[PDB]
Amino acid sequence: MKANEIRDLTTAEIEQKVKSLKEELFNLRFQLATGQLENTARIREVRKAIARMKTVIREREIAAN
Amino acid sequence: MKDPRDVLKRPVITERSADLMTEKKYTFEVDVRANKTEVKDAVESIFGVKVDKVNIMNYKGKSKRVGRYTGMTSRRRKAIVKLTADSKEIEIF
Amino acid sequence: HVKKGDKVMVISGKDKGKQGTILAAFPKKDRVLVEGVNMVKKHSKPTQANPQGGISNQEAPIHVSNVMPLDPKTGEVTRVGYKVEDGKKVRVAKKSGQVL
RNA sequence: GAGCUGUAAGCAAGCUUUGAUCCGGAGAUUUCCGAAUGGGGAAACCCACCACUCGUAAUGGAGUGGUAUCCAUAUCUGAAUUCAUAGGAUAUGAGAAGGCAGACCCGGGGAACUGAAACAUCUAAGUACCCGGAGGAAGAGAAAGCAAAUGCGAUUCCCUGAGUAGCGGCGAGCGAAACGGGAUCAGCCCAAACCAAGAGGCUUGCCUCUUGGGGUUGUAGGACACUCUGUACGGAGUUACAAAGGAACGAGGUAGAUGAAGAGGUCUGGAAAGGCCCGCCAUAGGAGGUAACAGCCCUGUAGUCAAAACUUCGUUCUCUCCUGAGUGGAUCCUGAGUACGGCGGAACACGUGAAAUUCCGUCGGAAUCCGGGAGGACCAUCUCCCAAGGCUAAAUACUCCCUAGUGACCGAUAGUGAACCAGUACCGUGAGGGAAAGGUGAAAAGCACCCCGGAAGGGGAGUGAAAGAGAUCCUGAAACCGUGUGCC
RNA sequence: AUGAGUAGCGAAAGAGGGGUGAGAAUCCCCUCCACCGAAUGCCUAAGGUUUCCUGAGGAAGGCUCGUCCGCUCAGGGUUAGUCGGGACCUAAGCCGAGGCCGAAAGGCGUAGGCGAUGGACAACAGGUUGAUAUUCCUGUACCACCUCCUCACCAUUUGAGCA
Repeated sequence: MKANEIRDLTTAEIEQKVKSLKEELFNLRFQLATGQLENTARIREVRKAIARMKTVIREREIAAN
Repeated sequence: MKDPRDVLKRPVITERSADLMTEKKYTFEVDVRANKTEVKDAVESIFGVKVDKVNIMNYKGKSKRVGRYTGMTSRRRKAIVKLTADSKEIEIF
Repeated sequence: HVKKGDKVMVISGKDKGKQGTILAAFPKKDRVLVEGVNMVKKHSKPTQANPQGGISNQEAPIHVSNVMPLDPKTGEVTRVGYKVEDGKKVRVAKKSGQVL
């Protein structure tokens, strides 16, 4: 998904992207705490996706100078 | 930086928690370095309700003895928020 | 030198002569699980199932050096050798000119 | 190139041939403490100021950057006082003080026990230890030398000289050097001193300012002065001798690829790698596994090959850098702290003495080449050599590491204190001291079911080659504790 | 191993009836009886660190027993503008920019700081859970700061504020 990450422009790669993933992780952890989640690999894959987005943004910023 | 969803971690569900929840009070676990004001704003932003007061407290770690080894569990910080009478109720499932 | 889903022939042990297919592989310990070989009578744990259950007949792993494959052409035991690079490295038989 | 989500064996939930997991090169993120550096502090924590930014009107609320002391560089500002102190603001210094490898080397302080059959002089010993500097090695270097003829030619290290010459309550003891044989190689070089030009200070004058130029200088002959020489072609190959850089080839290091030949028959066994009867491979009988002892079963070995990317050497090209010889009449000869006088030290193998030689404090204190030093007090002849300014690779020392190996070395009271969650458990206020503890089976195939019992534990039945193999589960001795019985 | 089934079992009043349980001199309930009361009462330092509350347990620890426990295994429990400390002050002492001494390492010390055992400083009654309460709940209060939008008297050296 890294290529698709590059294709998006910078604001789109943070605004309404690293925010929806954050809120989804929040809801997922709430459901797990309550006691009804079933599928549990979602947490790990969401966290990995967030890290990917942050790293590509930082790479762009570093290359900009 | 300091997104509001970073302050709240997970709800607390015991008999005491439900007893308090009967009276428009809700119990959370929050980050160990966050003061009451960020908790208040975070609850206001995430759910969209009205907050009246917040009370906070600190907990220590516990010693366990699994096997022949010994260790300790991590510290905790707990918050109790009280909504106003007009505000709606937070849908804690 | 052999993987899952291959016809092999056991050449040593109490089951020499028998042959079958591979059902699982354990590259970590060099053990393989050939079908119909090395049967065991496992005394199942107290209930923990719809019936009680105390007598089963399943397979047990065999060391990988005790099996080795069959030649497609002649049809017997044959040593293995790589490097045909027909667009990709591919296993070949030595006592023949064939593949896999 | 087929399974995978660490020990870790449960258990759900998932991913991968659109190639995972995994191995190597380069990148990104990196909470708080710690030299710790915004201020403070009982290491792991509290409290700020200035710029922006989020949020309401502010606060404390929140986020991102900056703010230590000292040293060098410029600036403007200058007390008492018409100047210099002192004060600000700059870019600093990728400060470096901080750490370590319990090793190796330079320098400054510097013991005692012990020996001498007691003990001062001696020895232990410039050792142990403390402090300050470093570097991958440091230190030492191009004769004011050895020495005694035929003389050799910077330093360092090994063999021999030799337990010799010498010191010494002449005791105990300490203890050289040169000559000769080797390892590496460097006649390695640089400095404004006499002079010149110019400038620019500068009262005429000066005296620094930059340039040439000069010292591979002693047989005292060089240099300043005085007749030639070709300045491109040699040296750096940047390792002393000025110093910055590029571009191509080759060999390595960090990951890998390929790789010959028996299921031979037969016997015993739970299981053949073993016995007997037969064959093959070899630049490959080095190793480790597999249900017993394998060159032909597996991972491999001998040989051949390999790299996007970082790195280590070598060669070449580019590329920078300007000279060496004949002649005598004044001047420089680079170097004024030498060498004394006590007085102490101080090192010399040498203990102040017959004593040369080297350094450190304190008083006086040179001449100039028709000069000066040395040849173990001085004393005249002869023979060697020119101090008071710098730089220099190689041959040597030592392992915290990394890679590959090897032992007429150990085999669990041995070998590291530690083969096991060891500097742990325990002991101490603290510096500090410091253990015990390996083995089921080839494979859990780790005892369904029945009976006694609250359970623990047994008796059957089953798995296994073995259950006397059943969880500190290979073999299992002695002390020690019991039951039965032949003779007293 | 012997000594040896020997010495000891660490100041104190219990008795009966029920209960539970495989099992009770030792555990729960009841009734009588006994002991302390300028404490053996309550609240709370230093120090300890989960020992606190509820449900299970019967290997080891309790100088006996044990169905019990400050023991073992799982879950829970500690709420502050006013209470104690920090965004306040200093004592003895300690550290110390420049500075003065000293083979080095270091010793002392000015400006300035740190440091309570002291000085300043706004909240009281009642109720409640198996485990917290001047903190939670109900009543009545006080203190410092701001004007988001206000309101009424009252505005520039005709001085409000100022140490």
